[PDB]
Amino acid sequence: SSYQIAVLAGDGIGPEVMAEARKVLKAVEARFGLNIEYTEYDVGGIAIDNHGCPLPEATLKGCEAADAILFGSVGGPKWEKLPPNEQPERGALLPLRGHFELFCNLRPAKLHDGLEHMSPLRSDISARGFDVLCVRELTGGIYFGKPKGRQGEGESEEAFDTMRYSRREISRIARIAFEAARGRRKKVTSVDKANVLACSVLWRQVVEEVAVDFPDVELEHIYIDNATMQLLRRPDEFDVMLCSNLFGDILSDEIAMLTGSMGLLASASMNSTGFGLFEPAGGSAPDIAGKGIANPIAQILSAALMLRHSLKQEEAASAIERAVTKALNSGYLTGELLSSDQRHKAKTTVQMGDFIADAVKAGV
Amino acid sequence: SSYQIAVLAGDGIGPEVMAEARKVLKAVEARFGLNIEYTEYDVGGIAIDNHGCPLPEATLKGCEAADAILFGSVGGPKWEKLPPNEQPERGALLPLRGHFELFCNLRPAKLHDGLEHMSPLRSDISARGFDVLCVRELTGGIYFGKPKGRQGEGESEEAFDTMRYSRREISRIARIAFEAARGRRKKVTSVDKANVLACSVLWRQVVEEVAVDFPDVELEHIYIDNATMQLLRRPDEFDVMLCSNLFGDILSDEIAMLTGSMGLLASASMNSTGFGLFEPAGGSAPDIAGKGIANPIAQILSAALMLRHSLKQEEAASAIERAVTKALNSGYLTGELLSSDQRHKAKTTVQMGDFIADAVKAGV
Ligand SMILES: CC(C)[C@H](C(=O)O)[C@@H](O)C(=O)O
Ligand SMILES: CC(C)[C@H](C(=O)O)[C@@H](O)C(=O)O
Ligand SMILES: [Mg+2]
Ligand SMILES: [Mg+2]
Repeated sequence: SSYQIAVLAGDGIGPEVMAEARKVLKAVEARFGLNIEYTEYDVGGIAIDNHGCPLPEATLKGCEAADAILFGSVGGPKWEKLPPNEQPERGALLPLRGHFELFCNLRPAKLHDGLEHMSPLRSDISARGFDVLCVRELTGGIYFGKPKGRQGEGESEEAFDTMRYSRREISRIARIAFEAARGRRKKVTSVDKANVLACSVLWRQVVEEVAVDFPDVELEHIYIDNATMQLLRRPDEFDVMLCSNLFGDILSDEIAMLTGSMGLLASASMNSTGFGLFEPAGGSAPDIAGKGIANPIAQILSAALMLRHSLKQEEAASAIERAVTKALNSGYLTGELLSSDQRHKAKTTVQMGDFIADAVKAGV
Repeated sequence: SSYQIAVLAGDGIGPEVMAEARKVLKAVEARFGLNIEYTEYDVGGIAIDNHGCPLPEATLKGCEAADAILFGSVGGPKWEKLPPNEQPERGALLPLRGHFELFCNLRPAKLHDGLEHMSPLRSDISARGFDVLCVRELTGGIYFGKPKGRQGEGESEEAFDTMRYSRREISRIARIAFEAARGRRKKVTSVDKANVLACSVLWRQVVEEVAVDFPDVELEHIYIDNATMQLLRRPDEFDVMLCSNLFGDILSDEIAMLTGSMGLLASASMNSTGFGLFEPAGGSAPDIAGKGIANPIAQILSAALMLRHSLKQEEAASAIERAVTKALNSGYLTGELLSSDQRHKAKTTVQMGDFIADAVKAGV
């Protein structure tokens, strides 16, 4: 029957881009006869202002009652001076990921046709193009390991975090990465620091174990330091990157920046039962909120991922995805996607969402 | 009296580039009337072949008897299939750094005049140039924290590593970074993951404490994921990056790759008494060993750093550095520094070292 979405738009540009994603979703809902109901909940900075913490109990409960979380972006200068355990980004995201066992983080990143010049890559390298999916383990590793904290005082005061992974944790995220590569260019690059870390040694070992179920998929391993170098020089040679929590954090950001168009990039954080959290790869960008300049595509595509992965509405997802393609090849680009020559052709946040929603309605 | 250097050339191109560094050192020794004696010791792959382990007791002892270690590069496909605790790179480097308390790792990286086109950066970004020194803590953090290892079996088997830092450890590496920035463009960017890690929270706090002694130096903090993005887009805006062990590992490699000329990059790993290990930033590059194509500059400049930091021979260090500059502006470039148009002008490893040594002798 009726799917239920918890909408957690957050701070900065979160609400202005979410409006567009909802618009585009309305068009898909009409097209494909989907019954989806949405409820908005405060999260992040806005929840601190309205409820005193970044993840109110009522927001968490709302997410428990939902089929998926359509998440915008959290954080801003207003809350930057809070203590770490009170700050809105970590305080929204990590407890959500932990509470819903969102172990799989998917961050697809491609260099889009006609947007090479925005890539910080040398032109010959951007011309080759790339499509790299980062598959990052999201509920384990050093993010959530214990013990975590500090002891002592003065010069001998120490703080500590424990990177821990079990075989089961590694194998479930590896399987996602292999399955994904099977649908793509059949290569998994597993990123670790096996020359230094015991966690990484187990990582590498278990990824090799999972590989036996995927004779069709090429496995290679790379150190995270070396990986930062290779993505810069030859990102065309990667297909799926499979990473631990901290290493995928790092690499997914690098890869996103290499596109030159982070406003296009969405992500999915999924548990094993199909519930997930779908959010743009980029931040709350408070510098631009309320001006109608923010690119809503990453939010719109977060809604497409939501449809695909949580709602099992692949047609609807793909329709959104095609409508975004159509915008990008029909002169509907926000200002950050354009060179200075061309920046006067910039579309506003509402123009973009209107275009995209209209493309969905028109049968793209 | 006579300085004593332990020379640990290692594997792959290590020995062919070390020969040049020794050549250039001989010229400096003659110029500045330095009395330096050197003894070669096996390390890495060659030590596994000759002694059964990557860091023989006699090599470690040789290093104990020395004023500094002039280190080449370790590792190669021959040893790649060994267990992690037997492999030559980690097995040479980490016990050296730990045994000599080499807490400070310095990796200067600049985009050289006339070599912008080799940078994987977009041309307008490479044209702006950059000079970024990574100051990385080298003896602490997750590299050496305990507990480290694994427990259990089967799906519930777990491995673990503990990221730990005390105030004392953070403050000593922070001081290096501030002192270095005071000599440069007066900015320290401290890189952490304070939104997630307790270790990072202490990092950030203590770096802010150290800052009070440096009113002249601008401090800013950045998350390691965000840092990977910003170095790509605007590396001209960084001066000194100050990083924990794992975060500096990652970032220093990224920054080195952004130069496009890793064969030029040297590094210094120093304890608080002035003993250190000086090594190129790039690996053993077995693909090219024995062919006389390897760029010896990074090794030559490792010898310059050795002179400066361990031997207190600043004039000699700078002479080497000027002789390398002279090579690079006098058409003495190895093939990897040249575009395909120009690659037939490539100099061999010996030609480069002969040039550089001759420039030192000639009074550059
Ligand atoms: C905000 C922070 C806790 C988070 C993370 O580290 O996972 C963010 O960088 C991310 O990539 O979603
Ligand atoms: C070989 C490895 C243990 C080492 C490190 O991780 O420190 C290397 O990557 C480095 O940058 O010197
Ligand atoms: Mg991140
Ligand atoms: Mg490294």
